[PDB]
Amino acid sequence: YTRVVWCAVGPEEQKKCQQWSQQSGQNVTCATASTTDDCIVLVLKGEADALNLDGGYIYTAGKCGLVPVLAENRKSSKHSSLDCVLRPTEGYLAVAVVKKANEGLTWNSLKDKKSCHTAVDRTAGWNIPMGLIVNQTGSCAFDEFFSQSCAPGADPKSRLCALCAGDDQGLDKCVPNSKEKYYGYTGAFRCLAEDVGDVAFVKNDTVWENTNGESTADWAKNLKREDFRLLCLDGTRKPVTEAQSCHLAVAPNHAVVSRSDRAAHVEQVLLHQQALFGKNGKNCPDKFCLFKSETKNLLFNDNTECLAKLGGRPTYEEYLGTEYVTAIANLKKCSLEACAF
Ligand SMILES: *[C@@H]1O[C@H](CO)[C@@H](O[C@@H]2O[C@H](CO)[C@@H](O)[C@H](O)[C@H]2NC(C)=O)[C@H](O)[C@H]1NC(C)=O
Ligand SMILES: *[C@@H]1O[C@H](CO)[C@@H](O[C@@H]2O[C@H](CO)[C@@H](O)[C@H](O)[C@H]2NC(C)=O)[C@H](O)[C@H]1NC(C)=O
Ligand SMILES: *[C@@H]1O[C@H](CO)[C@@H](O[C@@H]2O[C@H](CO)[C@@H](O)[C@H](O)[C@H]2NC(C)=O)[C@H](O)[C@H]1NC(C)=O
Ligand SMILES: Cc1ccc(-c2ncc(Cl)cc2-c2ccc(S(C)(=O)=O)cc2)cn1
Ligand SMILES: [Fe+3]
Ligand SMILES: [Zn+2]
Ligand SMILES: [Zn+2]
Repeated sequence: YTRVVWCAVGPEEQKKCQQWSQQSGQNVTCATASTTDDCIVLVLKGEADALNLDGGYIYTAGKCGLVPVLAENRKSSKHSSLDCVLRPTEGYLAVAVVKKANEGLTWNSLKDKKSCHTAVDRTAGWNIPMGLIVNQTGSCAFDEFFSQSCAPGADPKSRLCALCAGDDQGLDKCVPNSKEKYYGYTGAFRCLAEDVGDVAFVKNDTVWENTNGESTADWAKNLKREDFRLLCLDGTRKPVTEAQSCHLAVAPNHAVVSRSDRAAHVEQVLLHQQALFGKNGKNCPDKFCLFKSETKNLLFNDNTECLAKLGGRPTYEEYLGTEYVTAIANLKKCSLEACAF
């Protein structure tokens, strides 16, 4: 009744969710799916209530009648007086990242290189960079641009999955969930850091969180910020300190979506949940922290300060902005107004 079913994507998000369910006294319970698209389907069927989604997926869900409820809000030097829950969201920077030692690799020489993407249909990892690449080459053959890639969610037999590694045992190669070694912001950046690919399409924060001792994960332990360069659209290379002037776009934050008819109830429960397990929650350090999962970004990104109310009660279109929405529509016509399911 006053109970929310969260939808977890893959085994590890399932495990974190079960802990949260336990700690919440069953105020929250868990449904699990293998993919984000399958979680969207459970929500439409009314078998789950909610999940936190990247902007590219909000666009998928929004066409199907799902609505943004609360957005991820990270720390900011601006609006610093305003409480996190009421502070406007700032958006993240989509960047292209290379090794400094890979000299003379720039935006203009990306053709036939190796690429690392968060997953197909995601903002920084797919929609922004490929949309730019389609526009620039005047071609929809984006599956032919890079020699090899890890792009979780693409056909496991295509070059777009050639670089993906799967799990501990080599199973689940290229699945769009965290069982895939090179899935997500962290996975894509690991793909570049291990020199599997030449370029990673991630966000600004990913580089900072996985370098200079911020991680302690074995692959990231010894990574230094100075060994990385951002690719800018003017053909130039800059230090990772210069992302404000060398990004591909600003992305709308990840947000919680639900069926319109459930939005009010999902909102109320979630606000109470973060009071308990959020950043300064009554139980977070002590019993359970919603926004931690040791660099793995499970259910929520680890850099989330809070979930913020929206303001202007936006539709999914207003939430994403006319900039981003036209970008996705233009790319989607390479792959007609309907829910995909
Ligand atoms: C699970 O949900 C119930 C119902 O919302 C919570 O009980 C409320 O808790 C607040 C403060 O935390 C009390 O002041 C109210 O009297 C309760 N309201 C109702 C409607 O019973 C309960 O706290 C939640 N449990 C957990 C662990 O999250
Ligand atoms: C790129 O991302 C990093 C990491 O999120 C940002 O650096 C953080 O900035 C906040 C202040 O806004 C600091 O309190 C944190 O300590 C910083 N994080 C780390 C780990 O150093 C940085 O601002 C981002 N760059 C831009 C231009 O947005
Ligand atoms: C790729 O090209 C298309 C076509 O120009 C871009 O779509 C235009 O975007 C601008 C700015 O939002 C609008 O003023 C135009 O109305 C759009 N035209 C169309 C056909 O819708 C699209 O934004 C480009 N993709 C990327 C990622 O930059
Ligand atoms: C968080 C958020 C709120 C609103 C919007 C938005 N909704 C509609 C339209 Cl037409 C545009 C935008 C919008 C697009 C880009 C930028 S910027 C300058 O890159 O920060 C700001 C706002 C985009 N993001
Ligand atoms: Fe994203
Ligand atoms: Zn910009
Ligand atoms: Zn409106």
